[PDB]
Parts: sequence; C-alpha cells; structure tokens
Amino acid sequence: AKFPKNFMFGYSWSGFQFEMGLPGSEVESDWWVWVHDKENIASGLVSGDLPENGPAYWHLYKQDHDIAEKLGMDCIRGGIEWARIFPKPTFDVKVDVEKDEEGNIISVDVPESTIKELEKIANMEALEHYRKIYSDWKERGKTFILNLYHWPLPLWIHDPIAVRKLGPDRAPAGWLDEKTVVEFVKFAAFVAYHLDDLVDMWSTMNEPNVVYNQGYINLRSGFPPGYLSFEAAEKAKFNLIQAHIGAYDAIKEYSEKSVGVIYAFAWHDPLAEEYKDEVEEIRKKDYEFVTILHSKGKLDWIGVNYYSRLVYGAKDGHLVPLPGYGFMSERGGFAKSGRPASDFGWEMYPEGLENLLKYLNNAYELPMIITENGMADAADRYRPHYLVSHLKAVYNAMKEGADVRGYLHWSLTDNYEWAQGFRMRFGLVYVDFETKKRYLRPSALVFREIATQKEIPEELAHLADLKFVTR
Amino acid sequence: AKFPKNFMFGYSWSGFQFEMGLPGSEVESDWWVWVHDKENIASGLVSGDLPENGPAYWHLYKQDHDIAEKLGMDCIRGGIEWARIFPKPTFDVKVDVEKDEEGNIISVDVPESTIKELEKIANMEALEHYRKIYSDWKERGKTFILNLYHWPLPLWIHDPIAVRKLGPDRAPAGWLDEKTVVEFVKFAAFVAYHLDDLVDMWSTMNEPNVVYNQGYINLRSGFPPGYLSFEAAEKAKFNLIQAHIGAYDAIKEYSEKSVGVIYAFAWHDPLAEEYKDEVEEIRKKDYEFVTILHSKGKLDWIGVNYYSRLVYGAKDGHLVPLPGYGFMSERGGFAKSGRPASDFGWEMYPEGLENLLKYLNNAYELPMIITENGMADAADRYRPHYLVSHLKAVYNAMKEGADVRGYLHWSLTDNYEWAQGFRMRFGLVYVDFETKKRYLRPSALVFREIATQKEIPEELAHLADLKFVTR
Amino acid sequence: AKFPKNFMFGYSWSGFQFEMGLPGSEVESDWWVWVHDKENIASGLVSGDLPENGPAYWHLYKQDHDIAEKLGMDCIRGGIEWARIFPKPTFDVKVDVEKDEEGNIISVDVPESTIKELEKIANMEALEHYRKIYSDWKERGKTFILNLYHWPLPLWIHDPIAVRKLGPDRAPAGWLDEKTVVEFVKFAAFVAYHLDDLVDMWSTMNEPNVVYNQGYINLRSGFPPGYLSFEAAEKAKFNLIQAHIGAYDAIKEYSEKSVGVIYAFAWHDPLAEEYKDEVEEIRKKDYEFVTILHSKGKLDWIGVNYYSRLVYGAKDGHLVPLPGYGFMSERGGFAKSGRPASDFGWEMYPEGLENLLKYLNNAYELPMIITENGMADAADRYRPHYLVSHLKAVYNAMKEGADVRGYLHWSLTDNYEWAQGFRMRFGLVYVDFETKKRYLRPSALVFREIATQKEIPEELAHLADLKFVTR
Amino acid sequence: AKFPKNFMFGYSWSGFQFEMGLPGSEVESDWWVWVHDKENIASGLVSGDLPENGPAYWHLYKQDHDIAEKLGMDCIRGGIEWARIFPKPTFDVKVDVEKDEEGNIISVDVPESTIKELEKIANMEALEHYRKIYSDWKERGKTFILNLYHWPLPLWIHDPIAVRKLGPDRAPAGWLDEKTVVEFVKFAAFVAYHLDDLVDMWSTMNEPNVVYNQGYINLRSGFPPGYLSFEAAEKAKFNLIQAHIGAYDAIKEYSEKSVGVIYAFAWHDPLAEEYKDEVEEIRKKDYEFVTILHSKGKLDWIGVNYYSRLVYGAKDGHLVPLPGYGFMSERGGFAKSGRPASDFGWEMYPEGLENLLKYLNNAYELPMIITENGMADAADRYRPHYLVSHLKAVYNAMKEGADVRGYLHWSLTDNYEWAQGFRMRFGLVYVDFETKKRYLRPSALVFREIATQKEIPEELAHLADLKFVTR
Repeated sequence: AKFPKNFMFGYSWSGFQFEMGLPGSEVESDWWVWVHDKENIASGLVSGDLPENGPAYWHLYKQDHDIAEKLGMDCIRGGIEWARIFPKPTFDVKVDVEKDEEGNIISVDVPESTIKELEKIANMEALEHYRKIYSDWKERGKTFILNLYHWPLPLWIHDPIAVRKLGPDRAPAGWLDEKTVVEFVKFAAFVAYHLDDLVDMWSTMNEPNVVYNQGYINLRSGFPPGYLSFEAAEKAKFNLIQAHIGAYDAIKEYSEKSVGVIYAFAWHDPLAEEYKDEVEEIRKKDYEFVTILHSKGKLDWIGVNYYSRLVYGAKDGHLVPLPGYGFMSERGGFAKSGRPASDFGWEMYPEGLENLLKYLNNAYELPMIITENGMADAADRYRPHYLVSHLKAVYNAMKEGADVRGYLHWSLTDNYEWAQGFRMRFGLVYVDFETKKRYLRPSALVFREIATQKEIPEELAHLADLKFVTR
Repeated sequence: AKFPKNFMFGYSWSGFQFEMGLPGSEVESDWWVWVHDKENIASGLVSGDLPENGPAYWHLYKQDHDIAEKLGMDCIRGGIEWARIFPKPTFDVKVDVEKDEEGNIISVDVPESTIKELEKIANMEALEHYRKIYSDWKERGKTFILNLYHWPLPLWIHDPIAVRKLGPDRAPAGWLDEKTVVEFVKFAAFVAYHLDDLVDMWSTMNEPNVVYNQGYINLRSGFPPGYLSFEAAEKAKFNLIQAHIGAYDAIKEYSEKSVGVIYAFAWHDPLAEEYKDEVEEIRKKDYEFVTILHSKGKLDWIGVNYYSRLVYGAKDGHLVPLPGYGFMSERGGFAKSGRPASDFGWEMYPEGLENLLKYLNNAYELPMIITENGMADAADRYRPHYLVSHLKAVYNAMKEGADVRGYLHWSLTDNYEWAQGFRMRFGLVYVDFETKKRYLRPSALVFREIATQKEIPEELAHLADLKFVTR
Repeated sequence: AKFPKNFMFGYSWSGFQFEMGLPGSEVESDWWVWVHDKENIASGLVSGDLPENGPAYWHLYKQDHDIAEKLGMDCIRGGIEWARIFPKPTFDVKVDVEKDEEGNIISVDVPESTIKELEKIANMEALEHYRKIYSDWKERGKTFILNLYHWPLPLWIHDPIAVRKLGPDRAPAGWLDEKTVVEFVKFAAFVAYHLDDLVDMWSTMNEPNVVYNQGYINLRSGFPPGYLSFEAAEKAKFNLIQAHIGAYDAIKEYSEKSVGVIYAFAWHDPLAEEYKDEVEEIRKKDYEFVTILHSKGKLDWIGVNYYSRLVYGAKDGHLVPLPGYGFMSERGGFAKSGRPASDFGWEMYPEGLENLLKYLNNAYELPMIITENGMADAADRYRPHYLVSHLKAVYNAMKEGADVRGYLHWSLTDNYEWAQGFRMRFGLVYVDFETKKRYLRPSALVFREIATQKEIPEELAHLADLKFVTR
Repeated sequence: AKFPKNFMFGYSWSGFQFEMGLPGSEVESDWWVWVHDKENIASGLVSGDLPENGPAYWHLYKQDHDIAEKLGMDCIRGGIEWARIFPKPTFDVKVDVEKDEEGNIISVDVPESTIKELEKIANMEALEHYRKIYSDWKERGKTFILNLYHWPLPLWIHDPIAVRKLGPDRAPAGWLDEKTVVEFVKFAAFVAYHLDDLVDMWSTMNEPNVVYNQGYINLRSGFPPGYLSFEAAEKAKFNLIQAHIGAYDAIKEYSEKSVGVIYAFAWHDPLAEEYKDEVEEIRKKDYEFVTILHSKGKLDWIGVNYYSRLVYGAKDGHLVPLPGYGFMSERGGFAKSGRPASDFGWEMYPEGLENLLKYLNNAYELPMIITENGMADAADRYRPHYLVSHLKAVYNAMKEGADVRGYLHWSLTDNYEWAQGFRMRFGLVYVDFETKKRYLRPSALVFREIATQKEIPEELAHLADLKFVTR
C-alpha cells in the first residue's frame, strides 16, 4: 500500500496535556482549576492526577522532536494556549466584529496598531518559547500545523467552579458569553500576526463538539463546567461556530495559508437494516457543526479525529446508542462484535474510518488530514494492529476518491487524558511520569518502518487484518 | 435457630417507590420533577423509567397485605408523603420552635388550634386514604411502623431543577433552607395528631445520610438536586439533624409511643490489619448522625438498614473504598472475595450485619429493628441465600446481646428504584408493571416457612451457608 | 397449567449413584473398579471422589421416601444393580435364546428350574433388600418403575482396566461380548420372576447410547473402558439393542406390565435455516436406537431423558456441534444465546423438550414419561426456573397431542455424578456427604406446590418465563 | 542489559512441525499416523489439522534463514527425522552395545563397516537434503545445533494405533521396547559420521519427559500412543535415559563436539511458604532425568526449554498443581496472579526462568543454552513483553553466576503445534498456511533490535516490566 510522496506522517499534541510536568510550565485556566478542585476529586468526576506531573514537553520538546523525526515523522499539529498568551483580560482593547441580524460574524478587523496594544499586556515570553518549540521542528525541514484552541480557557474568561455554584449569569461563563468569541478573535489575529512564518496550516479549534456536549450535557464525562443545560449546550455550540468563523476571518487578515477545523467524528452504524434511515439522520446532525461551517465558506481543509463508532438499535422504545459497541464497549475487553476494545472501552473499528472518509469526501469535497487516530493501550497489546489497520483504511479511502493529505497519530507519547488523568496511555512512546523518561513501544517501530518507506510493506501488511485479535 | 416469640417479621415500603402505578395516584414533588426532567434523562443520570408506572400500592394495598399476612408477616414499616398531605405551602401557619443560640431545637409547640388551621390547607382526603391503608393492615391484628420521611419533598419546599440552574440561594432549596425544618415539624405534629391510633412506633426519617451525600456530593448517584458542594452537604446534614429532633419533640406532643430513625449502615472493613484503625475512624464518622441523636436523647429505637459493606485499602497512597468489594462489585457478577453480587453490584456479605449489630448494640444500647435488608435480583438467583444468611446473622447478634425486635425485608414487591428505575428488583414478589399482577418468587416460600414457625428450621438451615454460592 | 389427575410427579435414581455411603453397602463392579483406579485418578479422567461416600440410600431410603412423599411425589423410577444380584458368574446356567440369521433375538426362554439354578448363585439377601426398599414406597400407595440396567456391570462381565490394558479380546469385555447379552437375559428373567409384584412398569436399560458413545469414542468423558474404537462403539450398540430385545422377551415371560427403555435425547438445532435438512438427519441417526426397537415391536412406552440441546453450524463445512450452546456451554456461566448454563455447562433450554416431545410423539406414537430432567446447580441459582419452564414445556407438548404420563425430576437428592464425582449437584435436596443430612432447596418448595396441586398455579407461573435469567 | 560478545541469539525448529507443507516433503511416522487417525480426530484428541499443510521449511528453508539472519540471529537449533533417514527397519544390522548388570549402557561401537551397511538401507537423498538445509545456514558463518530426536518415531519402531488397540506387547512399542534404544544408537552414530562437519553442538533428544508423561499418563494431551499405564511411563523413561547414554556414546565415537539434552523445565512454586519443602521435592523428582544423566557424566551442556510455571497448593490431604496459575491458566485470559496467559493458557512468568537458571547452575554447573522459550500468541498482544522480560531474566541469572551461552526463541515462524494443530502460533513471524507467505510480527522487530546490538537497549527496557500487562 504505497502512499503519495507528499503524504504526511506524524502526530498531534495539545498544550494542557503535554506542556506541563516540570517546574516553570504551570498555567492557570479553567481546566487547571477544574482538575485541582477538591470536590471534583472527591466526587470522582476527575481522577485526582494533576497535569503538572505530565510529560514536560514545554521543557523536553527538542528531545521529543528527535524521537518523532527518527520515526520518519514529517508533520506535527501542535497547540498554543490562550490562557498562556493572555493571562490578563483583553476586554479593554477594542476591535471591529461585524455581525448579521441573526448574529453570524460577517467580517472582523484587528488592525496592526491594535495588535501592538495587545503585546503590551500579552505574556510575550510565553509567545517566544512557543516560537522556539515550533522553530525547533520547522528547522528540521518539516511541516507544522497550528491549532488555536484545545479546550482550556483563561480563568478570566471562564470560572467553571463559579458558573457551577452560582449559575452562568453570575460568573465568567466561557462559550456561554458572546464576548468570549470576540476575545478569542483578538487572540486568533494576535497569534496569526506573530506566528505565520512558522505555520503551514491553521486550525481554529479542536473537537468543539466535545466541549459543548460534555461540558453542558454529558455530565459523567467530568468536563467543566458540568452545568447541565440543553439551552447552554446550544448557546455554546452557537458561540463556537462564531469563534471559528471569526478566527478564520482574523487569521486570513494576516496569513494566506489554509484554515480549517479539527472535529471529533464518531462513525454511526445501525444495528440492523431497518434503522439505516434513522442513523443517516443522526449522522447529518452530529456533523452539523462542520456542514454549517462549510456552507459559510469558512473551511479550507478538515482535520478528522477518528477513534471509534456508535451502534444504534431500538430500546423500548427509542433509537439508542448501544452498550458493547464502539465507544460503549467494556474497558480493556471486547465489543459484542468480538473486536478488542481499548483501555478506554473504545472498540477497534477501522472500517468506520474508511466509511467516514468516503462520506466526508462526498459530503464536502475538501482536503482532509487525519489529525487524531490512536488508542488507550498501556501495554501496547493492540496498537500495532490499530495503527496499521487504520492506515490501510485511509489508503483504501484514497483509492475511492477521498483527498487525504496526511495521517497524524494520537499520539507520540503518553500524556494527560483530561478527566481520566494518566491511566489512559495513547503514546507510540511510553512516558514514566516520575522521571519523564521516554520508552519506545513496538508500535513505534512499526510506525518508523511505515512512515520512512511511505508504505505498508508486504512484510507488515498482515497487521491490517483484524481476524486474530477478534473473538 | 429460633427467634423470640414476639420477634416481628415483615417488610418496608416508601410512598414514592410503591404508591403509584394506576390512574389517580400521581403526585408532584422534587423527585417527581427530577425523574421526569428531559435533561436528567439525556444525561443518563436517571433511568427514564417513571414512577406512575409502578406497583400501584395506593390502589392495590389490600391484596399486598393479603400476600404479606400469608407470608406470616406481622409487622410492616410504611411511609407518608409530606408532598401529598401538604401540597400547598404551610409557611403562614405560625408555630413555636425554640432554639439554642447554636441553632439546636430545644422545644416545639404545635397546639391543637394550629393543627386545625393546617387542616384547612391539607389534602384531608389524601390523609383519609392513608388511614384506610394502615387500617387495612392494623385491623388484621398486626404491627405497623410509620416513617414520616422517605426523600421526596413538596415542590414548594424544594425545586431541584431551579437549585441546580440558579444556585440554592435563588430557589426553594430543601434541606439547605432552615425554614424547611420548621415546616417539617408542623408536618410531624400533624401526622402524630391524626394517626397515632394506627401507629405502634414512629421513625422520623429514612436514610438521611443518603439524602445529603447523594444530593450534594456523589453526583453520579443521580439524586436531586445534583448540586456539588461540601458546604451544602454539611448544611443539609445539620438541618436533617434538627428535623429529627424537632419531629421527635412534635411527635411526643401527641403521642407516647417509641420514636427513632432509620439509617443507612454500610459496614466498613479494612482490606488488611494495617488499616484497622483508620477504618474504625471511618465508621465513627459515617455513623455520627446517629451518635449525635443518641447523645441528645432523641432516639428510642434505631432502624437499621443493611445491604452490603465497603472495603478499604491504599491507593496513591490514599485510603479509599476498593472496587470489587461490597457496594462496588460487578453488577450481577462476583466480588473479588468470591461472593456473588446483586443486580446492583452489591456484594453478598451477611457477616457485615452480624458485625454491625454487635457494634451498634455496644455503641448505643438501644432496641433495634432491621428496617431494610434485601437484594436487587430479578431472577431470584440469590435472594433465598441472601435472606436466610442475613437472618442467621441477626440471630447470632441476638445470641450476643443485641436487642433486635424484628426483621423487615426490603421489600415485599418489586418497586421503583429511584434513579435506577425498575431494573433493580428487590421483591420477594415479582411485579409485572404493565399488568400490575403479583407472582411469588421461591424466596417468598422460604420467607413464609421461616416467619410462620418464627425459626430457621433444620431443613432450611443450609441456606445460611454461602459456600456454594461463592467462587 | 393443570395436568391430568393421573399425571405422575416424582424422581429417578440409579444404584451406583445413590446406594452407597454408609458401611455395608459397597459392591464390586466395573464402575467401582474404574473410579477407584489410581491411574484413572492421576490422569484427571475421573474426579477422585468415591461413590462409597455417597448419599447412602441403601440404608436411608425410608427417609428419602418420606421427603419424596411430602413433596407430593407419587412415582419413583429406581434401579437394581446386576452386580449386586449376580456377584459370581451365571455362564454355566443354560437358557434358550433364539436368534435370526442377522443375530436378532427372536425369542427367549428361562424356565422355572433355571430360575431356581440362578437362586443358588444369586445374592438373595441383596434381592430381598431391594424388596424392602421398593415395598417401602409401594406400601405408601405409590407407583414404582424399575429400570434393570444403569451402567455398571459385574466385574466378571467387564473388567475395564484389563480391556484398556490388554484389548477387549483378552479381557471380559462387557457389551463388546455377545455372551454379555445372554447373561443379561437371565438377569432380566430372574428379576421379573421375583419382583413383578412390586413393579408397575419396566425399563430394560437407561441411556445406552451414552454407554457406547462415551465408553468407546468420547474418551474425554472418563467412561470405562475408555477404549477408542468406532468398531467397538458399533458392536456395543448392536449388543445393547439385543440386550433390550432379550430383556423385553424375558420380562414378558414373567410379567404382563409395560416394558420400555430410557434414552438420552439431546435436541439438535440448526444455527441457521441452511442446515435444517442436515440436522434433521443428525437427529434420525441419533435416535436410531429407539427407532429400531419400535419397529421390532419391542417398546410399550418411552422414557425421555432430556437436559439440553446441541446447535450445529459449519466449521470447514463439516457440520459440527458448536461451542457456546447447549451441552457445550461455559460451566456456571452463559451460553451464546444468553441463557444460563448449569454447573455442568448445560444451557437451560426448555423449548428443546417441547420440540422433542412433539417429535417423538409423531415418530413413535407411544406413551412417554419424562424419566429425567434437572440441572447441576449446587446453589439452586436456576433450578427453580429450570423446573417450572420444563414442566411448562411438557404441558405444552401435551396440549399438542403428546401422550405424556408423568414427570420424574433428576433427582430428589444430590448424588455421585460418575466421572465428575460429587461436584455436579442435581438434587431438589442437598446432601451433606459427611453427615448424610438432607436439606431442602427452594426448588423443593416449588416442586411441592406444583405436584400437590397437580398444576402450575398462577402465583408461580412466572417461573416458566426465562427472560430474567437470560442476558 | 548488555550480553557478552559471543552470546548467541536465534531459534529452534523440529522436523515434524516445520518441514512439511509443500508436495514432496511428507513422511510416515508414529506421529504422522497419530494425527491422521479418524478416531483420534472425531474423538477431539487431536485437532484435525494436518502437518502437510505446515510452513514447508523443507522447501523454503533458505528464505527463512534470510529472515533469521536479518533479525540478527546467529544460532539455530534444528532437528533430523529418524523416520526420514531410516524409513525401513535397521534390526538386522548388528552393532555392539555393552551393558551393566543394572541395564545401563556401558559403551557402544558402530564400526565404519556397519555405517556403510546402514547407508545402503538409509534414504541417502533425505540425508543430502538435510545437509543442504544446515549448510545454507553454516555458510552464512553461523552456529548450528543439531538435535537428534524431536518425538516422531519410524512406524516400524512404533505403531501407536496398534499399541492402543492391542497393547504394547503386541505391536511395535516405541520406547517400550529395549530394542528401540539399540536402533536409535545406530541412527545416532550414522548421523554423527555423516554430519559432524555441519554441527557445532549436539543434543540427543528434545523434551523426553514430555514424550513419556503425555504418551502414557496425561491422556488429555492427545499424544501417541494414548496408552494409560504408570509402568509403561516408567519403562519409556528408563529407555529414554539409556537412549541418551547410547546416543552420546555413539556420537562421541564420530565427533569431538559437546553433547547434551534439551529438557522441558517447568518452574515449580509453593502457593504459600508452608509447602516450600514439598515443592522442593517435587522439583527434584521432576528433574531427575537430567540429574541421572549428569551423575553418569553424559552431559556437556543443558538445553533449557522454559515457558511457564506450576503452582502448588493443598486439595484435601494432598499437593496439587493449582488451576489458574502457570501452565494451568485460562486460554487467552489471565492467571489468578493477574499475569496474562498465552493462547495455550500458559502464564507469563519470567521470574520462573531466572529462578530456574540459578537452580540449574547450582545443581549441575554446566554451560546452558535457552533452547526454547516463547508463547502462543496469534496477534502478538504479549510476545514483545514475553521476549524482553525473559531475556532480562536470563541476563539477571547470568549476572548471578549462571553459565548461559545463548537464547533460542520458540520460534522463528508459526508451525504445527502437535495435538493442537495450527491454532497455537508461536512465531515471531506469522505464516499464512495457505499461501506459505511469511510476515513479521512486531516482536520480530524488537528481537532484531536486541540481537543486533546484543543488548536490551534503554529505549526497550520497559518491555521487561510486566506491570502494565498485569491485572
């Protein structure tokens, strides 16, 4: 299975999950507070593990890029933390955000002189270290994709403990406040101004569908602010749309490079033929966020984050996602299909990635990068087959017409998995979090062999076959 | 194993879990609203099962009592729903509740003239129907215990949804408002004034400890109001303590009979000897509600609810309840001890009950009744052993000095199990909730033979032995 | 579901599995020798458990009978051990057995004087003791059915240790020897001559198909002589066909009662439509033993021993019995259908019994008794559903034209389960094999209700429904 | 963990499991007939899988050597099939074997002339073909260890079907006949004479303890001749001892090289400290075969075959190997230790290897080579941990004084696992038995990296830690 010469291989990281781990890198944010909160800990909503025991990429990036480069990686999608760049309020510095009568952003203008006013109060030293990190990779002749937002927010933008104690109207409320969007636009233009020379492609945000569904409706996920409200989920979704559209406009002001989004795509499957039509409809509404963006002329590429599926059957009653399939499988065990599931209980289901890319291609006709794909698997029991099977799924989607430009694994190294803490290990490379030492997993050797030759060689082709892993 | 000739055998019920099922029985309350809320259903915090589809005891009590009487039961503990009796506010009817400067209730007066003012605003017809229920049982010549509180509150006392959305300072807030205690005292007086003729013993409230820990801390439990706050948990506990003292004084005003509380008593075990003293301290802390009441002389008997244990060992390196033991076992599986667990994941541990009763006997030296003991077990796979072996544990505690007057199984029939809906079946008697028909389970036959001879006879004695049920 | 007034309820026993356990009741036989053999034990072929530590029914029959009677039973099917009655060889006593040119027995004659030559050689004490046991049940006014052969042979007929060591041509080779048939004929006559006044129906033998299949083909079963040979399996089958023919004629010479056989009938199911025709054929081949007998006019009734099913599917097609179903389920767990499996790994499948009974009714049009039905279930987890759902099955088959005269559960008490020893517990009543005390299981109380009332009453009707037991 | 510059890495193979697969290579043997037998098949004693569908190393050795050499392997232990070399009896070719009074072989002499006589009835073409296979390896400059016996015997030496059907006194009885030892001696001398120039060290035989224990006692393993007898086991063992002595004496006549044996070594553990001593005696009894060889001065080296352990505990009065540990664990699952188990049910237990090597060093003081070590793992879930942890175990044992000259994995490729057929897959390389194509498993990559550097490098050190693999 040969990939095109220019097909990119590598990995993705986020600031909150990778940066911290050694003194010097700690930063405040809504997620930092959420995860140190004693009541969140005691009610078991977050694990009690702390991100400042993480992999310390803010300090060891040079060493981690050495690993990546030696596994034949030529692309990394990285992060920049709004909470770092602007640790104080930006409200006082005004910009032009234009809206239609239904409140869609129609144009934005952060002029150069306003940029210059933001520097006065940004943490310029943080900004410089980001340059160092990104330079260190660009200098090796490689591609860098920059994603502007990967969940945490400045504390002055979102106080999730107070939104939860007091109600969103009595606290700084993040995506629930129309103003956050404007402030984010400032941030997007300020990053695009200083950083364009280091960046090949932009993403405005990562998985916004997770931020609004988990923060405001799926409460046992342990996402901030854990404030259960349909109306809030909808508000937040509406405001992320504007954050994307505004960030897109803001970026194109200071860069001519392509700008997309990175979005969490479950693949939805019906248990049997009779629910095909309903599942098709769940799918239109689950991808809806992206559809909206495409129809507004605001996506140059789409980053596909794919991990697993959901299977739908009737219970009573209604059309429901079924336990024992896809994301609802038994942790560290087997789906009802016989496929292994990850340590996270996510079924290994590469054919969902293939179905997904045919669907997205025909849906939107856009250049796509796989921006996340990987599995929680501490012992590296299944990750070799995951990796090869998902790569063979990308390849096959390409033969049927999908425009896929690279494959970015989640992830190079183990890291802090949000409300689960450190127990979910997603790395090609194990990290002992006490010593910060890195170790290769055999999947890294498989990755090295495939990426360096730009193909799944015969001798490794059998790792796409899932027969022996499935009962 | 012979019991004393006055040892009672019977069962417990609550209003919310049993009364409804058939037209005419429905009634608004904080739980009614909680369990119907669309957002609580999507977030999977509640089952989506509805109490109006329940066993219909409100209509069907006569046949249920017929059943119980032929099981040889001679004592029943039942409830009475504040929200039913007072579905409109009682704030305006002034009463006299005196306090310490510390906020302790030191005396209560609800005089005859006030009782009568309260009648004008009470559902006097609802009251009459409770007389008919208790009376159909009392008239057969049996014992009846009335428990005044079993969790739901009038909507005008507690709006759980507004508390969660707005914060408890901006809505009627249940146990967080001091005023609720005072209204509760009016209610208690109202009940003892009108129903003393039909009640042999009183309990002021059932598992207050679950009310405040599930509601304010253990959010995964799905309890109203789902508002995370240690302070709120502490304040509700504080207030429930007053509710008990106030209600006790109020009952003594119109009645000379015994008054106690019914409490949830998990048994706490150390995984190993090194944890012994910490566990002794966890136990002291967990039972303190009762201890405070006893030291204040406000308990005439204690209602012991026992289902399983919790086992503690070290984590990181914290002391915590360990997955795989007691309440935290696999649903329908086995605990790490080999013992089976219920459909609810509760390890079968009759030795916790024998221990519990020695401990309580020694701590408080009061008459006790097992006011709840049972298992979620749809198929009656385990319930026969569950019953005889906890009955034998009771017998051993009594051989050792425990003053136990009675054993009341939870429950006679399957019923609505709060946030879990109907999937958790506790009945000796299966209920078809569609048809409302009752069918016996073999453990019913076991109960019948034991209660009618007031002994575990030889021929049934091996059912106390868990060897064959343990892996 | 009401049964006809004359439909019999009871149980079955065999001599090897029940008689021994107290000093004085031990007898040599091929099975005795087989299960005591040190190499058989060391090789894990037999359990190590010895049947002289069994329930001691030879001494304790009167108590077992009181239990039986008090459970509402009115019929017992019992055994007589050839190895007890004729402990020394009977070869030299001459009898007239006439055969076909094909070696079918055409007529038999054991004259009176030959019966008296047998008396000199027989253990007449043991005969009389069998009389004390049968009479004790008969004097109660109940029905007794006597089955002449239930597996063990005299050692002078079968030395399974020498067969295996030396080959069947150099040892006394049990059913591999045509002389064994002749000597069985003399036993049958001798028993009909003496015992006809105590017997209501006869069965010549119990599950002969298990004898030849397990002894000579399925070594993993642990059956003597454990000599792998299709040719021996075929020859053993053929000589047991004649054993039954010879025994029927020998019984009829001294009795006018119905003579039948008792056979192990697994129900065969196709996993899918496409194998139906082929499974139909499996079933004809599997029941051929009974078919042959019916077509020679040698069967007055049929005893149905039913426990579970086999499901057939392709595997290198090649139709094989599938693991995860019927007799091939997980011990103590769940079949792939979701049904619970017995301690023995036998899927609970009452529908197989209903199917079987219609099939046999149609094939043979003879009266049938269920001479075994039951499960290994040391804890009585499932036996109550097993019992009620299978009785419901029987009743359904009767509603449909099946001439069923009674239901004999396997069995009243736990007993020695052959190569498995005591670990498979089939009783309605538990036996402590140390003390020999009997204790009732809740399934006994369920049996007592149904049998005394001659009907599955509404209150227990839900025990036929397996929904709550199935995953 | 650095290994000494001359410490060898590679693998082992046996003729029966590897050679056949492509037309031209099939040979008759007791094992060939055993595994083709219809009754062994339908009995489920053997898998029904056939060796002539195996990896076809007889034709494809060259490609497999290429894979080996590129994995950095420098040593191979291989087989020569007696059944190939001498397909017709050698009884008539007289030889001089001198014995003790107690029957021990005292000396051996096969003169040149007799060697020439033997050539004339040997299949010399098969001899030249084995020369081709070994020489293809030797010419690469690598070490080759030739093992004379790896279970199949020529049919004129052993007809196992006939031994079972008739008893060993009436058939060619393999190791039950004294004469087989004499014939093996002729074979030993003949191979030494011809092949010494291709061989660096000799083994007389592989796992004799398995040959006689599985063949004559543990019938469930399905090994020929399936004849249960303690005294046949003791006979075969005695002859196998003489066989080694004679083969050693024969080889030494025609070679100056080291001669040893390859032995199956289970590590034996007490469950608790009280069984320490008994388990110690168990060890010494199980290894007696090797103690005897050494005390007779006929071991220049020991080949250690190590896979796993057996744990011992009380059952009734006596010590048994306990289910759920070591060789007795759940297939595909986990042992009760929390360690993962192979697809054969074998617990991952590297500690056993470390322990064993110190024990063997101390008992015998001999150069050892790990000649087999590996795991059935069709998906490579656990082999990278298996490999690295057992190699670390060796290294620690060498650190403490064990004289170990190399590690040979079982195996390079998937092959035919005896009674289990192909379902047990032990390769670093997967073989598709239909197309004969080879494919690397990720553990082959790990092996390559280790052997070529002759060290366990830092980046792979974590594969030795079994923490993440264990529950």
